[PDB]
Amino acid sequence: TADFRTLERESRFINPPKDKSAFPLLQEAVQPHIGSFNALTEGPDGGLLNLGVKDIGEKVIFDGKPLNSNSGYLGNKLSVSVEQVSIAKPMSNDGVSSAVERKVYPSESRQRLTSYRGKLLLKLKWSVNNGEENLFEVRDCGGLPVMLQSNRCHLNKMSPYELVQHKEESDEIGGYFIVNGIEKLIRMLIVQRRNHPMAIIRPSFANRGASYSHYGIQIRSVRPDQTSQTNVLHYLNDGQVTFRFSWRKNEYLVPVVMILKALCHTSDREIFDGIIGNDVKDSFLTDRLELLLRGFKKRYPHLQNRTQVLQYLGDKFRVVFQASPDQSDLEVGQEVLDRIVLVHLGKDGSQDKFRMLLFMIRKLYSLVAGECSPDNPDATQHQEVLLGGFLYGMILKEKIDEYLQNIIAQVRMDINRGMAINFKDKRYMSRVLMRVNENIGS
Amino acid sequence: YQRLRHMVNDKFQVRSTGPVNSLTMQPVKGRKRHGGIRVGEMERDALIGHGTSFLLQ
Amino acid sequence: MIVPVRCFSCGKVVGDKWESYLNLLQEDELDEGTALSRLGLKRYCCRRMILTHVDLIEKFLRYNPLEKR
Amino acid sequence: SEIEIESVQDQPSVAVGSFFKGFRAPSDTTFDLYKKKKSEKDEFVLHGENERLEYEGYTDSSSQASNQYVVGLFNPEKKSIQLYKAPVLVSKVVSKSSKNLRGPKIKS
Amino acid sequence: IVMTASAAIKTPQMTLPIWNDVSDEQADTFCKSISKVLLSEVIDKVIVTERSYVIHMRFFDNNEYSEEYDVSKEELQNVISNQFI
Amino acid sequence: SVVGSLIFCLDCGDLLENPNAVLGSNVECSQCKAIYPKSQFSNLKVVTTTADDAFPSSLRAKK
Amino acid sequence: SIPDGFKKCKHLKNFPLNKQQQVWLIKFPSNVDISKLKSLPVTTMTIDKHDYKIMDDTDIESSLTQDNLSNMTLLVPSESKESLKIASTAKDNAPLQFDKVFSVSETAKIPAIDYSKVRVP
Amino acid sequence: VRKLLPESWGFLCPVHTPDGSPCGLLNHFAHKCRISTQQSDVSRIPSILYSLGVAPASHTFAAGPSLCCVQIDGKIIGWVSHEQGKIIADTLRYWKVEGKTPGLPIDLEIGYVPPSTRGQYPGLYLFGGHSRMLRPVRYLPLDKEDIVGPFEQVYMNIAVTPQEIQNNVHTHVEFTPTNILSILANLTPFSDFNQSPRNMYQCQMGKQTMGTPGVALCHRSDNKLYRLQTGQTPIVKANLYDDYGMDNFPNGFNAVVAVISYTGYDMDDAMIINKSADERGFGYGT
Amino acid sequence: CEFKLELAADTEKLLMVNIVEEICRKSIIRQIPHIDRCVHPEPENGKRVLVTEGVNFQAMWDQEAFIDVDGITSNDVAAVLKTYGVEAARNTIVNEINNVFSRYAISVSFRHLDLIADMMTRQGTYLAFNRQGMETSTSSFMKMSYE
Amino acid sequence: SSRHGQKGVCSRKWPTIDMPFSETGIQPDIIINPHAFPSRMTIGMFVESLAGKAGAL
Amino acid sequence: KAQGRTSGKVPIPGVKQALEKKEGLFRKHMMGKRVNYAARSVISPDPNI
Amino acid sequence: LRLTAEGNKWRTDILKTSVDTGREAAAEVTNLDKDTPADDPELLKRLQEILRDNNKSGILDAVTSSKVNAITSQVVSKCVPDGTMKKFPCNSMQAMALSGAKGSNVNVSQIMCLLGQQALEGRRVPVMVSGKTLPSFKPYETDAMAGGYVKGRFYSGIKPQEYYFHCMAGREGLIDTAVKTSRSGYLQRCLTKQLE
RNA sequence: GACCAGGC
DNA sequence: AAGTACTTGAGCTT
DNA sequence: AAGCTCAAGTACTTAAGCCTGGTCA
Ligand SMILES: [Zn+2]
Ligand SMILES: [Zn+2]
Repeated sequence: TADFRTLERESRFINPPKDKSAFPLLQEAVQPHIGSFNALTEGPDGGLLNLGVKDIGEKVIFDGKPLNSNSGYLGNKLSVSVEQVSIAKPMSNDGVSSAVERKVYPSESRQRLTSYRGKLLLKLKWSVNNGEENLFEVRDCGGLPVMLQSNRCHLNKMSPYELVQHKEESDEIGGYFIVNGIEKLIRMLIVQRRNHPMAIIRPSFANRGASYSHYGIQIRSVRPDQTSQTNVLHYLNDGQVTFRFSWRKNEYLVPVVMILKALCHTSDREIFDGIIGNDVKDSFLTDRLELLLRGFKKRYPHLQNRTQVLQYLGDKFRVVFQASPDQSDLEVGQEVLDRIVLVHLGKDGSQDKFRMLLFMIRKLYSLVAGECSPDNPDATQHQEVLLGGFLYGMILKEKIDEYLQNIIAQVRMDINRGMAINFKDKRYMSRVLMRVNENIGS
Repeated sequence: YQRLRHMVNDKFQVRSTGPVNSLTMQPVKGRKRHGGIRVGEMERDALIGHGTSFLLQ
Repeated sequence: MIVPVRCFSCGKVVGDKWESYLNLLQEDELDEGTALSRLGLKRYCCRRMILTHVDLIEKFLRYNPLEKR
Repeated sequence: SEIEIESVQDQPSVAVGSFFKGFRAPSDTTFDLYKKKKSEKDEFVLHGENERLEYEGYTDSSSQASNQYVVGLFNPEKKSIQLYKAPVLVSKVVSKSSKNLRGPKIKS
Repeated sequence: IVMTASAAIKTPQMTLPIWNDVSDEQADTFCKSISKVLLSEVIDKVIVTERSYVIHMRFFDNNEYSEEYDVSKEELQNVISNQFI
Repeated sequence: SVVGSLIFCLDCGDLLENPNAVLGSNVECSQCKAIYPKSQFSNLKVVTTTADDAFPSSLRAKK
Repeated sequence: SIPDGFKKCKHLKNFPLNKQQQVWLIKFPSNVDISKLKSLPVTTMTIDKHDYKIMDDTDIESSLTQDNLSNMTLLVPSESKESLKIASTAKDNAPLQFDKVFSVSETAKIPAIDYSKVRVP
Repeated sequence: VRKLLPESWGFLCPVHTPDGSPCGLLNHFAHKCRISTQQSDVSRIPSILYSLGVAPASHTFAAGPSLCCVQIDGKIIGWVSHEQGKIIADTLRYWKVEGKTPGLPIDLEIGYVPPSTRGQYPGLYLFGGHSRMLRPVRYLPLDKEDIVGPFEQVYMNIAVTPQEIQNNVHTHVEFTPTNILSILANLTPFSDFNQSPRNMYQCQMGKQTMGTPGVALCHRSDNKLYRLQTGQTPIVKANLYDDYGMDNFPNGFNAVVAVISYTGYDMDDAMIINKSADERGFGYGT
Repeated sequence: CEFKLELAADTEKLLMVNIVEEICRKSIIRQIPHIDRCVHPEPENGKRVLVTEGVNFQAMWDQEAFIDVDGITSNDVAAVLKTYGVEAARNTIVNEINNVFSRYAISVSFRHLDLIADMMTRQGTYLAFNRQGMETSTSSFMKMSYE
Repeated sequence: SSRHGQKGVCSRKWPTIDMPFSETGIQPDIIINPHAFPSRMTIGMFVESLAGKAGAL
Repeated sequence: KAQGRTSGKVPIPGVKQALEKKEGLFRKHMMGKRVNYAARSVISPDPNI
Repeated sequence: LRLTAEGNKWRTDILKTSVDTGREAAAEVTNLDKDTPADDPELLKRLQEILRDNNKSGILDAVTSSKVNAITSQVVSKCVPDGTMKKFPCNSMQAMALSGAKGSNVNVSQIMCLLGQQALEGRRVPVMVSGKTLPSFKPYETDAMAGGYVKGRFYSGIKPQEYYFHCMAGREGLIDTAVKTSRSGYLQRCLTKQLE
């Protein structure tokens, strides 16, 4: 039977703790949010910000300077790319003049009825001729809201005795955002288990085509940058198993035997070794697999080499991804296999992807034959939680993309008007960026 | 014991005879702006059901 | 927030017995049982007022706009 | 029960290749083995050549961190065995005929 | 009923009274049969052997399902003999 | 060479077409260009027995 | 196309081939000095006072019931000791198949629950 | 999707959800359920897996549900037999707990799924990634705190109390059986005597109370702020009412209450208040 | 039972045992049309009855050496209208809506369930109360506010 | 409301003298009708009563 | 019946959506009406009257 | 609400006869000898394959519900009213049950006697894929407690597994009370519109 | 008017 | 998603 | 050849009554 603790209480009220808070469990229940938002800038490798903005790579556009050689020469080349992303703690100068700035505490931002924001900064790398000459420069994308009690807020590490001095709640746990005076926070969502290949049965797999059955294999994959990609395998009644992905609010369909040979140079005797293995006795297998192989031949009479497959991919897929006119389709075919198929294994993951995608297929036929039961998608067994900060870090990575895209668009419009264009002029750049609309924060 | 919200001071009101809706010249929706209460589809069958109509009209 | 001046049900004035209850708890290191019963609180009515009370005002006073830090 | 160990070879002698089941190569075929000293682990690469086929093979970087492989010669008219260290190489057979076949960069 | 007008309800039924003299064992006699009967009911397993292919069908013991589903070797041959193929 | 109606060249790995659709007495891969005689075999019987999933019954609804 | 750091294995040591003799494949943990052992069973064994388990993984590398279903092919030094040939015994050049494949792997133990200390009224 | 599934024992609170249209959709984690925001070190997992007898995946072709599968985070490390994978998933479990093997933190899940008849496709899984659910237990062979995930839970035997543990059956036990509830399902006194929909309604009402919103009230600009003038620490108390420190925020007031039919205004859901309690300050608010 | 088939020497590998599994389960040996199955219910309330799923009257009419043809009642509204006419349907509807409220122990005076039933059959056929039956009414403003 | 999930409305402020006064002189604060319990099945309130009195004494 | 404008933004509801949906115009402002001379409040038991 | 010092003894006597119940329902469905022990393997296989179907488990649950519901009316009719400590009229709770003023016999017997079987869609506790009804039970448990049958009572308390079962039966109620009203809520608008 | 709340 | 009523096409009969 | 019931397949609509507020483009 517990007690009231009348003395120890008034001891706490009168003199608040000067070392660490007295209620450890109250500060450990909010850990989901602070952990996520701290995970952005911290971590040995630079967090989600510095790794994510690296994923975008380069954006390419061409000037068309003839050089006076019909000429396949497209002119001096422009490579726009970001490098790192940094976030500065909340700071406010007094008006103009850039006098030595002072900190802004939350209790000032609740009363003033504006947001509590730390600054955002980009290091934008501007290159020509693929690394002969380049320009390092820094810019300003505006103010970025910042979680309280985290590494980018000043209240981090203060002891409860100094949470009072700055006019806060003694135990205050923060863990939310101040938007225009309101306290807004992100709430947790339940998505599918990352990096696991669920076996599915849904009626909606049936209506997508004539011969589609309701069996299927679904994998949701996620990169070191926490961005996600969805990959599905549908089983047609006539034995064809199709690969499916979703891009820019579109859906596409590709035969799987294409991608298997696309990943690593291979010949079908090894595929049959991979799927069936030592099970050659069973008749339900060799039949389905032979109707699977035969289908790729005589559908596309000429593909004798991995490269001839890659280029065939590049022809159809050159348009959507908006690749630069210089890249040979051979390359773009390699852009796909990095940017879509089974992305969580990296850009060197060809050899491992070739195993994973086989293992799925085996587990799909084992689902058709009834040897294994379909995973229950409603249950908590297959589910995880998607934290607030890990949502807040995907979006910024998407907006930097739309930013670079917007610059590239501005230069292209600068071309077709016909104005003089010189890419070795830094002052030309400082002329360019202002015309573009740069505020990410707002 | 715990006291809750939903004090009656928040919930009650009377008439519509303040301002009226502009389109249909009807009682405006209300409380904060002092509008009326809504007769309704099923409430319309309680009128007819008794046979009472002068009270319906 | 602060000590109530009258016990609700009984009506006796329990408002002056909080300080001395703290003193009795502190100096002589008694328990809650004998401390309440020494002040002359008999009914289980008037005992719950002092026994369970919370001074939250001590936390309010810490925030004073009218003095320097 | 009990088996005595006559000899144990520490040096490159034989090698082991997994190609596929029922694998064989023409009579002449001959395989060149190669070796690198990375840390205190030994990596191996295999390259074979005949008139119309190539053969290549590598040691699995991941398994060789925790698996050591050894070929044994057994004398059952004795309680004896002769162990030789051997790498296991993951290997393929490539047809010289179709290796370099290739379509155009794009069928535009 | 009310809302639909539906000509095909989910689970229709009929209701059959019977004479008094008909016994309770004759109850199990008359209507057990005269039900929808698929050939898939009497088939224990199928073997397919492959250019041509062969079909084997190993049924149950005739005496067994002769008493239950009330079908005899004669009709069973005729139905397979025509509409199946 | 032969597994369950699948027959593959010993050099390259491509899938051999119908042995009967090849006119010459030697099947030749489209890659390695290796040669096989036509008939070492009749087409294999493909032993096939399938699951108990489908059908209802009297006995399996008992046993 | 030799990669960086590899040198061709010049002088290949000798491999004496041939109730007749048998050829085995054996996996040991990489941390085990094989050069100093003595025993070997035909269950359990200890090497350097630490204990391991020997498993007959022959049915994984090959088929027990049917011939020519072997994953692995043995390569022995050729008549120059500067290259390798597929090891055969059949006077038919039919590749040698391993007679047995053994996996020497580590084993673990668990401690019993003390129900006196743990199952309390 | 609105049913209460038994696979959620110990993570999602059974009792506490708001009813109405949201009922069943919103959930709250059991107050000991933690969510991991860090990427654990997977570097040295493969070598240990190899020294436990896992054959390399890069070679030695094999496949089929007939034999075990061992994976990490979406890479296939190796294939081993089922009763091998049980010796592994048991051993690796223990080396995780005792802590004498480096590069193998306790947060890692070990998910071994035994092959069965027409159940889930078997395998052995290792998940070190972000945003996974974890709850503590007490590992029986030793006595220590351990971490169990939602995926490795369904196949392992977790006893509720040390009195109920069967010999040769249970490999784990809860710290305390209250670890399965949420914060506000603990703050109900004797929640096991009441009927369950009543516990749920309580969980909802307790969030509508007129409480102490904060001590900062003079510096805070919020639009509408309810506060109660006088609180009291309740007499009937849960021990978790001390740890989270609700006493900095007293939610209500004790009362001397009699169960009787006397007045005649108090029937069904109505109640009566002594008139000299109010005028003396009982229930006041701002 | 054993027999053989043959096809073209040049053919595909097309799946067979699936075809067999498909044709075996449509293999209608003997089907008295629309009948499904029989169950002998309990001798309830002194009445002795048989019940079969599916509705076929013209088939049940030949069994009268066994089951009586005058007391055959149905759970369908329409099929009784195809045979016995609007009157046996109007009488059926009441006995269907009754048996829903009889199992809940509730009670609804038949003066209501008669007015509904007579309000459906006013056209000689069986009309719903939804959009499709209200189509034939005279007044617009009733229909115009419905859907 | 209580912590056991009894939501209720103050009906009338009842004079102090008309409350039934205990043997000891304590008028109750809040009267609650028994007939509410056997439908709602709350025994935690009956038990919290005793645990409250024995605690206050 | 109107072709898309910027594929989104919602259409500006037309005169046929004035009287052709959910509440529309025939069942909002006719089959029921907000009314003068009406009140609303909480109820409390009185055994006396 | 209290039983006598005698009546509780009866209660514990007639409940102890339900310790072995579930297995006897496991034998009659699986077609074995009535004495087949609980952990026997070939028993476990039949208990295993029977699960993957919805219909078969729907049969087994209706088989056990008969027995675990029989035990209930064996206990209650023997215990209350003659096991009560205060006899009606002196006892108020029964005066509320008997007089029909509020509540009914079931609500009193749940306080004074036992909860009885839990029912979700007419069946027993929804079974996880691994054959465990809840993480604390051995896989494929023949026992009666593994179907949600609760021997506890709101007066003396209910064990953790019991409470976690009763939460389900509590939620199903609220859900269905949400789905009912709208359904008949729409139907009635069709009738009154045409019969207006 | 669109999204979260909340009451029977 | 559940369900109805409406509508277009190629086989089949005079 | 041409007619007309045949069949599957392609569009189209509704889905309980209230009251409170809350921020926002
Ligand atoms: Zn008092
Ligand atoms: Zn070939």
